[PDB]
Parts: sequence; structure tokens; C-alpha cells
Amino acid sequence: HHWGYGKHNGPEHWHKDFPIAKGERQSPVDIDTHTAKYDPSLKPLSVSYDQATSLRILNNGHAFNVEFDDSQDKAVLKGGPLDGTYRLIQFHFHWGSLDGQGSEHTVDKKKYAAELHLVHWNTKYGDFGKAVQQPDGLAVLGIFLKVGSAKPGLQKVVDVLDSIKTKGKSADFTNFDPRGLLPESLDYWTYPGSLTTPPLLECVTWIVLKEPISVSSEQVLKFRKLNFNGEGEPEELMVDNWRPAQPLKNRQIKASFK
Ligand SMILES: COc1cc(OC)c([C@H]2C=C(Nc3ccc(S(N)(=O)=O)cc3)C(=O)O2)cc1OC
Ligand SMILES: [Zn+2]
Repeated sequence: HHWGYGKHNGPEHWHKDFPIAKGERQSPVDIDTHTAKYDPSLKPLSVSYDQATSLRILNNGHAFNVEFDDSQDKAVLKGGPLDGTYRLIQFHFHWGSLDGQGSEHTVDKKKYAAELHLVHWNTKYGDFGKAVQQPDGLAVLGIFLKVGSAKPGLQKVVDVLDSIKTKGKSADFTNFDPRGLLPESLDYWTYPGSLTTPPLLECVTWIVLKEPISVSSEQVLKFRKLNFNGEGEPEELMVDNWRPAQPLKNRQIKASFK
């Protein structure tokens, strides 16, 4: 009876095995655009992905992860709210059964069709497992997806999903350029929060881009053909793998822009 997104093991159950689910800095949150304060002391954001080394794509039963070589500073996030250097280790998405839901963060309670998370760890803790034990251990760059025009930089991901349909399947995924997933603008919102899946650790500086990317209905339909289940188990479509908005509590969301 491990955690997931069903009625019997979904986000309302997680607190039973992971009590930090009801903690003070849980993610995601609703971003109230009229309450978020422009902070003129936020430095520009530095996304330096030109030397990024992608290796593998994995269906982990909750999402699919595109994994990077993080054994050196190759693909890093710096600046904005961050001190020091955060190494890209993986990206993944959360998405819905229909275009009206799927994002984890919301903007004035608006839900996007999906949300991309680019996950980075703070190099001053040496490895990822050490970083997630620290309040400033991770930086996740969150990017909303809306359904419209195709994202060309996403199609190599979409076309490999048939090969990793079920939990525990992986495929070689070299020479993938994550810069193809970014919007034009790096304007963002930032707040301190958590992992959005168990173990829900309160180790994340969230950086959520204001500008969504557009993907096509055909691209997101292929996300929805993935399976949560292992091969030769009953088919459960991988849809609605998003946690809903958590209480903001004693936190302030900061805007990079006026
Ligand atoms: C208790 O120790 C661990 C358990 C554990 O899973 C049960 C894990 C898992 C969780 C991991 N990471 C992760 C989860 C959510 C996000 S999101 N959606 O962007 O907020 C980003 C990263 C990971 O790599 O692995 C990591 C752990 O330690 C490193
Ligand atoms: Zn995520």
C-alpha cells in the first residue's frame, strides 16, 4: 500500500506515512498575483544549460524523469534568489487527465494542463541525498504548460514515451538540450517550500516562471498514454500525478518583475 495518486493512496493519505505533509513549508501553493511583492533585490536568474549531459529517461511509476550527468558543474542554475551553484540532476512533469488540470502550482487558482520541474541541488552539500536534508538544498525551476501550438524542443521526449510505458522501464536519452523547454521570459515567482511527492522534505527554493510554454494536444495526449503500473499488471493510465495547493502559512511569495 505505497503512496500514489489514487483515491486509496493519494495526497490526502500521505500524512500517515510522511507527517511533514501537514508542515509549515509544503508545496505546491497557489500564487496570488495581487499579494506577491516585487522584490528589486532579486538578482537576474542564470540558467546555464549549454554543457548539459542528458543520459537516460525512466518511468518511475509516478512520472518519467530525464536524468543528467551531475558528477561535474555542466548544467547549473544560479542567481535570482539563490546563493551559490545548483546542479541540474533531472527533469519531470506533472499532468492531468484533461487540459483543465495537471499543474501543481496555480496562478490566482488557475490550473495549467501540466507543469515541468527542473530539479537542481546545491553543490555546497556534495551530493543530492545530503542536499535534501538542508533547507537550501534544492532549487526547482517550475514551468507551466498550456495546450496550443506544439513545443518542438519537447518532441524527442514525446517520441520515446512508447519505449518506457510501464513502471521500471528506462531508455538511453543522450544529447537532449533542456534549453528547448524554456519560455522566452525568465520572469518568476519564488518562495521556500518542499518536494511535492513523498518524502515531502522542506528543502526547496521554488522558482516558478510566469510565462507558460505551449505544447500540442497530441504531445500531452502521449504523456497520458503512460502507465503507473509495471508490465503485465492491470493498466492504470499515468494521469493526474499532481498534488493540490497547500497552505501558504507564514510565507511570502516574491516576484522578480513589476
Ligand atoms: C527519505 O529519503 C528519500 C526518499 C525518496 O523517495 C521516497 C527520495 C526520492 C525523491 C526524490 N526527488 C524529488 C521528488 C520530488 C520533486 S518535485 N516534484 O520537483 O518537488 C523533485 C525531486 C528523489 O530523487 O528520490 C529521496 C530521498 O532521499 C534522497
Ligand atoms: Zn515535480
